[PDB]
Amino acid sequence: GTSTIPGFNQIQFEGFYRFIDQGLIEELSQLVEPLIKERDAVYESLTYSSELYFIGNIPLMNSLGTFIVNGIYRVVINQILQSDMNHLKNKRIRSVADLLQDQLGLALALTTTYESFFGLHPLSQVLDRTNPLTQIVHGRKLSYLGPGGLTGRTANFRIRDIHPSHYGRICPIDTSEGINVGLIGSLSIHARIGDWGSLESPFYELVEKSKKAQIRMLFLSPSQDEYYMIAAGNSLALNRGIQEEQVVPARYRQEFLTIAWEEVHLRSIFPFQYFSIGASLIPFIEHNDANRALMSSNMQRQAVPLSRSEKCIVGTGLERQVALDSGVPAIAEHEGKILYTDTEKIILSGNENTLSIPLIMYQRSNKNTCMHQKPQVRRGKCIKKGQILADGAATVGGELALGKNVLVAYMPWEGYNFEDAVLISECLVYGDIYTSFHIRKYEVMLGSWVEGRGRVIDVRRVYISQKREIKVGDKVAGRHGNKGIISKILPRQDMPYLQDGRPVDMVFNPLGVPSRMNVGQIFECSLGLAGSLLDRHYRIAPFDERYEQEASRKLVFSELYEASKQTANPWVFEPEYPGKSRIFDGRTGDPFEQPVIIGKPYILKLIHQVDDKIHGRSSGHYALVTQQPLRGRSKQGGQRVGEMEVWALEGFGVAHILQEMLTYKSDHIRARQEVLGTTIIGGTIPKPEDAPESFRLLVRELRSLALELNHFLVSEKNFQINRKEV
Amino acid sequence: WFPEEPFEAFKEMRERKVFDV
Amino acid sequence: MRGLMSDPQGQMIDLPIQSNLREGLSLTEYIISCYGARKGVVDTAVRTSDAGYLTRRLVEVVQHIVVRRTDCGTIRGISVSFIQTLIGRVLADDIYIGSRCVAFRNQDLGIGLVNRFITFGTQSISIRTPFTCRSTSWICRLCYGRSPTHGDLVELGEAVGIIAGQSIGEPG
Amino acid sequence: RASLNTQSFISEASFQETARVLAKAALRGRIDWLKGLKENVVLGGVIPA
Amino acid sequence: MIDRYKHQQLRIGLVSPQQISAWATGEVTKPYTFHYKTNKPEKDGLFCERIFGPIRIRRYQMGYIKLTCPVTHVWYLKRLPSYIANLLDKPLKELEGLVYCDFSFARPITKKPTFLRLRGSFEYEIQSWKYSIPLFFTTQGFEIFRNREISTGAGAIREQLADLDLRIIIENSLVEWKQLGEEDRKIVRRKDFLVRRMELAKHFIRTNIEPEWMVLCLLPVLPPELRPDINELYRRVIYRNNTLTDLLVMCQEKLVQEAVDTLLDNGIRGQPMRDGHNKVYKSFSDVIEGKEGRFRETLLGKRVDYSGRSVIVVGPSLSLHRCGLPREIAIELFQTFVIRGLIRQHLASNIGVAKSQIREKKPIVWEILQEVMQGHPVLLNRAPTLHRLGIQSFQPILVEGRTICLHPLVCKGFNADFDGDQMAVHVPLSLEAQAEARLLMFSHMNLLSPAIGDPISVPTQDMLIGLYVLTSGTRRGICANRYNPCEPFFCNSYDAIGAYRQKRINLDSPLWLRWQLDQRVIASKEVPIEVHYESFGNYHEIYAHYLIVRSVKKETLYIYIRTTVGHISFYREIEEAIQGFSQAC
Amino acid sequence: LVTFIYEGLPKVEQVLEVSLNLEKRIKGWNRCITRILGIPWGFLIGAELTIVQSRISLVNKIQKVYRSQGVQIHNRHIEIIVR
RNA sequence: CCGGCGCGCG
DNA sequence: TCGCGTCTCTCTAAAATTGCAGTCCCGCGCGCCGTAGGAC
DNA sequence: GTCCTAGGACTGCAATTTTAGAGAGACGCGA
Ligand SMILES: [Mg+2]
Ligand SMILES: [Zn+2]
Repeated sequence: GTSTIPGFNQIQFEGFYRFIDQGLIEELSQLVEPLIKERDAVYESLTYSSELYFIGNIPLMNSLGTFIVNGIYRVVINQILQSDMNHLKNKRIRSVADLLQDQLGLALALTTTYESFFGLHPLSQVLDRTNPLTQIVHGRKLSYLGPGGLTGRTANFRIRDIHPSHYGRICPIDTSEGINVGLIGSLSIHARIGDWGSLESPFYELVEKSKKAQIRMLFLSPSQDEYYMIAAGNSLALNRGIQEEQVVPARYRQEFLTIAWEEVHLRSIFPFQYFSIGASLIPFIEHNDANRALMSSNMQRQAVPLSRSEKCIVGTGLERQVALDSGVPAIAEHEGKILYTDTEKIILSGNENTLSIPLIMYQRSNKNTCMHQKPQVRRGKCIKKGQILADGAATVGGELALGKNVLVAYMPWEGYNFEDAVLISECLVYGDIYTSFHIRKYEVMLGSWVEGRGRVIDVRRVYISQKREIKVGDKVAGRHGNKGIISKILPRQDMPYLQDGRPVDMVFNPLGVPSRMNVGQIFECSLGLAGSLLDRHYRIAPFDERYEQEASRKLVFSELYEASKQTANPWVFEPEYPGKSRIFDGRTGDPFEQPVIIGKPYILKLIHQVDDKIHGRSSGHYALVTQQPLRGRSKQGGQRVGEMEVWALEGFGVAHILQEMLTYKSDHIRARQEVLGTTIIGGTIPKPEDAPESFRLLVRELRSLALELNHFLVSEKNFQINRKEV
Repeated sequence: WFPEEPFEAFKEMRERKVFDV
Repeated sequence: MRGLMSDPQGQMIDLPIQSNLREGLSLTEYIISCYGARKGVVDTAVRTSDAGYLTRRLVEVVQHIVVRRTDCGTIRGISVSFIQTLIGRVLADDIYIGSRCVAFRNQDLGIGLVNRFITFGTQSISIRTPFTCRSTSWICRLCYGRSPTHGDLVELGEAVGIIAGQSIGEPG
Repeated sequence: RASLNTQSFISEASFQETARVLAKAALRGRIDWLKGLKENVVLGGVIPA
Repeated sequence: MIDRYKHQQLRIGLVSPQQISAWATGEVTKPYTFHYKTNKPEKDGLFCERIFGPIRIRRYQMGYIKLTCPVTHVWYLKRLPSYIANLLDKPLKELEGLVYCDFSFARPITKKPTFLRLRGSFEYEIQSWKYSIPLFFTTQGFEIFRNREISTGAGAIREQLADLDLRIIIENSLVEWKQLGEEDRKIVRRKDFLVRRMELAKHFIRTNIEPEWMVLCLLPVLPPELRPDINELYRRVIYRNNTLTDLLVMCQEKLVQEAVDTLLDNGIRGQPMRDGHNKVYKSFSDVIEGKEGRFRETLLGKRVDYSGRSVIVVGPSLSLHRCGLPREIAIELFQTFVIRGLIRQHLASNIGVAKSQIREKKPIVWEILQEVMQGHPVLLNRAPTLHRLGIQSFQPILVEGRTICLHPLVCKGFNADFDGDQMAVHVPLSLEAQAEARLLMFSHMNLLSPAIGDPISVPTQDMLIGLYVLTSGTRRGICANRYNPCEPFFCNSYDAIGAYRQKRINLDSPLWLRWQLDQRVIASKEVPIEVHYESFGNYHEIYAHYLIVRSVKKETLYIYIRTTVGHISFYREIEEAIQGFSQAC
Repeated sequence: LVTFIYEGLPKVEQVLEVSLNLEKRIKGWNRCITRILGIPWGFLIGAELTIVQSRISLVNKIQKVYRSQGVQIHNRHIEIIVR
């Protein structure tokens, strides 16, 4: 990784090879290739493992860095623990090499314990296969939790904070949301694991004349990171003196300075050095507030692969790396020529070696997302080893493609984009722009339309495909932390339209920018429109203002003017208000009073949608002990009325609504049956007057502690004490 | 603030109608 | 401009963020601005777990307080000498201007009466508050005052304790 | 502390230190007259408000 | 007014062994739970059908375990401060040693005569007492009088508690307190112990509680249907009690006591005893206490029927008192009412046929659902209910799709935005609940927040910007004219708005409006800029925002207001709202 | 080389669960009123003066914390808790 | 129709 | 022939740490994994 | 394969763990 971005799975790949190299020998103080194929292990629910000679079976790691146990893909994540306590120089990272070798220590004191390690260990997790982005980022996580590690309650408040030793090793943006915030980390793009368990990042050495210095790119462990003056600025500054006493910002001894160039030892020159994969896919990230950068990274991991995929007009240039390192596309393992291509397979022949490459056709993920592959080559094309052969799901031309380029306006529309709602056009529906395939598994004739309604596609285990077009209540988001729920769908004649007569596809609330402080979405939408007219795509590395002031503004404005001039569309670039244009009301034909920022941004469709959240219940099954309605949509359970909800009802004074939801809608067995009968005949519901089964349950438990709890009623008429049955 | 002096405090509660004879 | 940020252990970073989000943060400035981004998410995880605990204890201590009487019969009255506090309180004593009675005992304090008190030289105002009620297990209508939402005097059977607990814990 | 010195042992038991409250109360035959809102919620009855 | 008196009480109390037997009468004698082969309840076991009932009564019928030796209750010995230690007036260490170690107590009882000078708790066994006294006194008679001068374990504690004279305790404590007072850290703590002891002894006199019930002779057994972990602890008590009676030795007596303590309250003896998986057992105290316990999870909050959930979307066309319900949620919640509607109009033969019709989504099911939802309110509720406005009542209407349609003006009270939030829906069933929801919880009587009284359904964001732009007046001064100046006149507001509709004037173009009401325009309290007095008597007074024509001959007075179409539109909107509401009633 | 030495919600929760002047006045008042007045006017007046001062400062401290953050809560709600 | 572990949403 | 500080414990009054007990937002969704051990 | 089969963080508080205060019975030295 001295001159290129390293493979995102290189840490897992190197760790496993080290375990085979010295971990096996160091613990035994001879392996044979597995008989079952990798596809066969998952197809019929086996474990991809190799035999050790008969001591046991050693699981094997896939070239993507994931194991298979019982036909389930699993990932072993890294752990951080104590080797200034929060300094990274007092930490160590335990990879899969340390976790697999350690279990060998327990194993020799094999097959069963390794099987139980992947099933039960918290650091072993099921691989997320929602989209190609989730497959790779899962393996690069760093955790303080796990055995030997601090718990969220155990976590110190000084931990979860950003330490200056993290720069270039741990991404300062990516973290978990909730109680586990600041305890789940993520490796940087250029980060590497050293020989002492420390994280290293590459820095460029500036050295004096009298030194060979064959390679000027050298990796720093955090221990030696302090004692170097590292600069991130550039050398494009000259005055009447000379270049050496020009001042630049620099890092030294956990603080930031401003010293001359002659006192700088190392330079940070890589563009993606300080960020993870999630934050490195946000174009114009330097114009977004870092708070929304964390949420934007999470949203990109929930994007659903669409039935048809297309590349983004504006990107960062890391999409190609993500596609290559995810394994979703087909990559040639041998040079040669293409001879045959179809849906089921691709035939490649080279150097008297002819191979047949099967292609994935409508398979299911762990998150009920479809996988599919289409050829990317034609017969008679020469291929180098390592070049793409086919495109997988959410991948076009060897790039990650999680969304669509749609025409968008930023204006309020009659309250249908109130707060965070999104108004879309019917063209996105009947055009199948945001249609995705979803497949469930259930433990029937093939090709039958069951009635969860869908088409049975595979029987082994029943797999049912569901074609889901975009709908009201679905969630869409951009790559700048701009999420929203679809609340209205309009015919194309009702949407606002541009000065070329084209209606827009989505309308966004402009009020969501100032409070959220993500200006990068305004930059991307304007440039996306320019690229579509100019037939151009843009892959822009972040922090382009290092070249000059307002570099993103110059790039977007000049490309907008080029598209306006070349296509003879004067509304595309307006000298009075660049980026904005007057659009017309689709209902009246009258222009809106103010110019509206328009463009063609990249919008994603997320997993969180209706048809998986709508729940309803009348009555049904109750718990065995508490006799209360079950919990969960899948169990047809009811909604909980918690103690905070009870306070609100008591504040309203609605004493009879509260008693309804305390006795004969929850656990009064006798009164639940009568309410079912009275409501069907409409004959008035009487008061329960008895105790619900939750109070009787508590009385028996108190009886088990040798305590008696009796409920007595004293008559206000004759003062007779009545013992209530409990 | 009621003054720290006990008799001044007594006069204060007499004036603020906290306590009286 | 985004100004200056602060490192986790209180101290300020000796480097300003002199650019705004429209201009585009430099790589150094973006890293520094991540310090406050981490603080916001972490402080969220403690603002909720603490206020929720605070709200439960707040509601619990006064859950049993309900308006159960029209008038406890107390004669004590807190002396008052600002406007938003006096509105809705019930006078515990008559108010006189010269030989004329301008406000009677057991009378709701409107804002016109308060302005009249301020306009003239009225030094002491005696009002009935929750501190003056002859009970700690319930409150009466006159010692509570006007309803917080219904405009008139508070009604019997109102669970004012839970409303009091929710009102304080809600903005936590 | 004020919420643990009330006139109801059901309100204290459902608030904090359930075992400590119940053990102290059951020694002296403590009587709860259900004058509060939370006491009647536990029993499922109508709150007196 | 005579108050409608209601005298209801519940009282806890320490239980007696006789009341335990009355609960059971029925003794569990075998530790077998179920048959390994036939899967039937083993007789005399933890799930015995004879003891507990046929396989409703199994949820309430209690059993008991007849312990061979009495075992102390852990709550009353190990919890600090110890009640048994305070009532017996001995340090906790010696009592714990007597219960857990091989210690024998000298002179445990008083109401029967003795003949020995054995006092205190002798840790070492008495050498003479081992052989000399028993061998001279033989075995039968010695054992007959054995448990009167020396005893050990919880039996000695129970004997000490049974013969305690509470009044003598109170008098001795009071006299010792007086002696201490008449004479400085634990000179006070000893006093505090004395005060605590007389208050503890006083409570026993006035109640029916006996201090010897603090040591258990019988162990009540939870009904089987409440324990379909606890079962494992019950087997141990039978496992070690049945071993003890086979012997009839001190070690097994302690094992029974530890089994009961673990069953009653673990995690109180320092190290809590774990299972074979190195996991701490869960005792009755654990399941009744804590945030997840019975009190704070099962009793203070309940899951309910006739409830639903879906994603929230904005509806700007809704009324303030209406909400949109998904068809599936509505048909689930109102299922019984739809069944009644089907049967009532003879379109369903019985309940089963109606349910089958509902399951088939017949087109006539939706007509009945729409009919029965009219006038029946529902309760919406967002997750973090921070105040009472977090749950409100609305009139449901049938909307297409799978989302709940929510009014935009009630989002602030719910603290809701349309980026993924969901809500729960509840249906009041009885007439009283429906009346409560309609007359107390609807949004149109809840316009003010209870915290301070500010309005809660105030226009925000988009509506606020719209109103601000509408009421933003003319451009004035150098922003209106390029040069130093060295407008249409409308009879009524309808003429001005009509001219605006025909694009004759802009939203913020100045105009003069003839005013035929009183002067009610908010403006700065300023004298006229210019008064144009005519020699015929008429004079024109020109203010910053209006022109007034007056005369000295007549009493005429004409008013013209300088404004825009936006101000006129705002005023007309509010005026027309008031007039329409007045006319509709 | 050289060393230089140079110069909300937790607050409101601390007051609720229990001012420097308040605890100094309570200490001063306790030792004086009982010595001046004997039979219950020693205890009744002392308790009345301490509680009246405590309520004024307890409400003031809580209101000051909330007013500093723009939170508007009526004095009635706080007086219910303080009572 | 029972509990733990992991991942998420508001 | 006792008398005198006093040798050697000696028993308890009065702080001084110190080891537990108690607690630490709410409401939803999904997946996986249990239920172990040993002589046949 | 297996069939029965037996480690935060803060507050509260009583509980040691001394520290100390006096202090006395038998006494080796001594007047
Ligand atoms: Mg939201
Ligand atoms: Zn009162």
